[PDB]
Amino acid sequence: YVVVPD
Amino acid sequence: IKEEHTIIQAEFYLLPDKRGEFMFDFDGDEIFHVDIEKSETIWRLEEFAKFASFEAQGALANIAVDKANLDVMKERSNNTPDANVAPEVTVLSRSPVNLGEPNILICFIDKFSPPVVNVTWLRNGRPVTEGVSETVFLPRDDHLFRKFHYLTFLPSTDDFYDCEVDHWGLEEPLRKHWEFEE
Amino acid sequence: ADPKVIQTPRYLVKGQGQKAKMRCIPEKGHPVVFWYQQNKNNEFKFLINFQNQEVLQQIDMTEKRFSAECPSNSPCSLEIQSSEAGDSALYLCASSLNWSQDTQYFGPGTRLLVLEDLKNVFPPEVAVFEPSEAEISHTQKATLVCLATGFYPDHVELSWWVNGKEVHSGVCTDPQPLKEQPALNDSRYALSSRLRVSATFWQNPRNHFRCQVQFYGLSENDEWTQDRAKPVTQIVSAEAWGRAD
Amino acid sequence: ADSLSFFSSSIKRGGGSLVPGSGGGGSRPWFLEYCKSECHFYNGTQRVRLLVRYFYNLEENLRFDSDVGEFRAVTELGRPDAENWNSQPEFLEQKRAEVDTVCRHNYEIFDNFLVPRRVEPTVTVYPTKNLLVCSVSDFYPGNIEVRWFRNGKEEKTGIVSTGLVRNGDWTFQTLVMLETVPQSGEVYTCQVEHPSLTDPVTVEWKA
Amino acid sequence: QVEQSPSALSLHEGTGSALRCNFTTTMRAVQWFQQNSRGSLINLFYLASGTKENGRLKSTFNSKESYSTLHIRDAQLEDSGTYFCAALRATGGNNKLTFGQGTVLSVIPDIQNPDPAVYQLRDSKSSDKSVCLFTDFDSQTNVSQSKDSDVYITDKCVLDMRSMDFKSNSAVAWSNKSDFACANAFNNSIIPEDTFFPS
Ligand SMILES: *[C@@H]1O[C@H](CO[C@@H]2O[C@@H](C)[C@@H](O)[C@@H](O)[C@@H]2O)[C@@H](O)[C@H](O)[C@H]1NC(C)=O
Ligand SMILES: *[C@@H]1O[C@H](CO[C@@H]2O[C@@H](C)[C@@H](O)[C@@H](O)[C@@H]2O)[C@@H](O)[C@H](O)[C@H]1NC(C)=O
Ligand SMILES: *[C@@H]1O[C@H](CO)[C@@H](O)[C@H](O)[C@H]1NC(C)=O
Ligand SMILES: *[C@@H]1O[C@H](CO)[C@@H](O)[C@H](O)[C@H]1NC(C)=O
Repeated sequence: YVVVPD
Repeated sequence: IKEEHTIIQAEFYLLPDKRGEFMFDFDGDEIFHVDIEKSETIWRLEEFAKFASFEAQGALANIAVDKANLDVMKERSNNTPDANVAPEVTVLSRSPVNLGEPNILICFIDKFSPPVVNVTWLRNGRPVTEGVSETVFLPRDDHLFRKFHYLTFLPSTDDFYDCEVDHWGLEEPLRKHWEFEE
Repeated sequence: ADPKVIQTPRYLVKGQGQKAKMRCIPEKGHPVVFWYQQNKNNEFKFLINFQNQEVLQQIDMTEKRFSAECPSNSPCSLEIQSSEAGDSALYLCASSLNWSQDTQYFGPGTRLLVLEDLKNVFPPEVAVFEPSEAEISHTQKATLVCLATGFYPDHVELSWWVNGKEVHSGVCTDPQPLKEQPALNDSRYALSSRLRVSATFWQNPRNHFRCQVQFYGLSENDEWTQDRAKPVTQIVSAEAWGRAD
Repeated sequence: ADSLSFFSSSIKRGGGSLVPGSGGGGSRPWFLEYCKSECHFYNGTQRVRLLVRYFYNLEENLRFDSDVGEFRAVTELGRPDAENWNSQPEFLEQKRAEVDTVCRHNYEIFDNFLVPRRVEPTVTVYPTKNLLVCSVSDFYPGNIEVRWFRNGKEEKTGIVSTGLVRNGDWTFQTLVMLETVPQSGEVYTCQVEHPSLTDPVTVEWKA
Repeated sequence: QVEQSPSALSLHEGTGSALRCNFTTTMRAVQWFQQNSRGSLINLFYLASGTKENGRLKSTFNSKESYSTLHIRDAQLEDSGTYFCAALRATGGNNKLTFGQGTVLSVIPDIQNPDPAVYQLRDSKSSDKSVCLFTDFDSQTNVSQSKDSDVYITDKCVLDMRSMDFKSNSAVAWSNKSDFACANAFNNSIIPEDTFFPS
């Protein structure tokens, strides 16, 4: 996965 | 007056290399590509960063979906493997060659697929890993790819150069020669 | 033909530090699942999305504080590892037929409330109030009133049952409970509801009316170390029979 | 500065396979899922066409043409994706809108720096071995005209050119060469016209 | 968050109004929801462009001008709820819906023949306990909350006897105190002067 912002 | 332009978002995922690519193209030149591993936008010219931005994590999501779509295509087709497209390789200078005047040798790899190559610059028969740059796999109008490899050099009559390209469509890695002629 | 997303439990109460697990069944055939967090200010915070069994995107809070799964043999699940009072929100699950190209269909959500401790959780007391002779002779209609009081939190479902079948016509329930004492932050709640029938229908002693309040509270695994009865998930009902005069 | 919009990937569904080829060799097979989303600006954002093209290995199998409004199979390998995605009305509505939400959106951003980009050509003329070489290098955009003149009369035969050469770094170059046998006093002129030039650049060579 | 207005909307039964959402960037598409009292989001529209019509609802999306509207006509009681727009950022890498602030819509029930009255209801389990029912008043009447702390007053609430095509408002008041009577139960609010107070 990718840790996306906010 | 008329403004005629083509802007292309090109992306792929490749097995068994497990390698993806995401790039924008403008009239045949790269605007940027996303470093899939580091999730950052890599602008082809540094000055492009002042005028545009792209949320690179959007490309990472696309590659994940493309990765799963590729598994679907692999299940859908079961054709006998028998086709690689060997590349065209051209070596040429970026500018008119003047002795003692810094220039750039261009190794133009063209009309090939799959998008995987191994390129080595050779100055006087030995590899050169310094002052070399390289583009990602650029799209063509058709189904094939092209790629640029660059070598900064100082023109002289004592030196010769070779760009060696290795590709699965080649029975033997081909090297294209280059040496200064006035 | 409308896609339906299932979510259990409808309500959930937990103490700080406990795990809070919520489940979601996406629409059959939908490969993409989303989890949102809706607080009382109607603010929606995206938590995580799935492509089949694989997480694609999630925010930092979800990765560090949550455990999410969408296996093929089991419903999707979202679990807070150590619940905090700030985790109190409506947890929405949405599914879609495609990654970003179609409607996201949302489930009923899980109303999660995280309290400091579970010492002040109380079930409701239910009472049914029979119609008056004055309303019957004046309007030829009869109104029953149900009161659910003393419960905490406001995790209840009230329903009317006439002769064993749940009815919805002639029913209206308060959209939100009132506090029995607004000065207390953990104030127990009260909820009213009315069922209005014709006068002749109330004048049949064979007709049976029941007000049922489903309360959402502690589970059997929840540890309870007090003297009073354990305020578990339970149904508390009050009933009345038809009357004539 | 302003953020670019992009085409978001669509999910393909499996379950069906086609009768048998393609893709590498037996000793080294490979598999390529390749997609090009092309925004075609025939006159800026006045006339815009979206053409999405799907490739598997060496075979283009699926297209979305905004003039069609739906996905169309190019080969049988792409038909399941067309039938799946055309059965999703909201997808099709969203796809048709991308001439505006992606193509025209990104053009207005690129119109600030990519469209007006101009690099002036460098023009050099030198003989070889005969062969008169007119070197035109380091220019952008690609639209250029390089003409050889002999005594002011345009030479239309004996021209040997490399054509437009793309350097890959947003510069172009070309070599336009003239095969002439030069009489004494003959004036050879290479003329270059380019959008970066208000007036044609002229380089002369006398025999 | 998407800018949405109005934040609240009170609509008489059978009338129309419109909601609007302003976007600060290009959106791929916009969804419209109706979150009912149960808290479940009901899908109303999916718009990538143009205008769609769904029953008494109607919605438009303009991507270039970056706004979307929702029109309600012939308002019915079931239309009540909190309405939300939600859109995908075409420039956003995060694949997620961005929600508007929301519009709290209340549908004023149209009461044809008002019959304001306050009745006393005895508890089925005990004649000691009792409640007061202010019922059949028209929708203009507002029910004020309790100031006597030990008395409890619920807000007004409209039930629909569908088989008889009859709608009515009602509010409930009760107390543990002995001084409390139904005659002064709703004294804190302005009940109609012709309110039927039975014997
Ligand atoms: C082409 O259209 C022009 C309109 O101006 C355009 O405005 C937007 C769409 C920008 O993309 C900008 O590049 C364009 O110039 C007309 O002025 C022009 O006459 C038209 N030309 C033809 C050949 O149709
Ligand atoms: C949405 O925005 C609309 C656009 O009109 C704006 O008017 C003034 C205030 C300037 O900001 C101008 O640049 C805009 O075109 C408004 O008319 C409308 O009131 C706004 N509505 C909501 C719900 O945000
Ligand atoms: C593909 O071909 C191979 C060899 O012919 C065979 O073993 C395999 O079962 C085939 N796969 C499918 C899905 O038919
Ligand atoms: C590519 O070829 C060069 C030249 O033979 C060699 O030095 C290098 O190890 C090769 N790299 C890969 C990844 O094949």
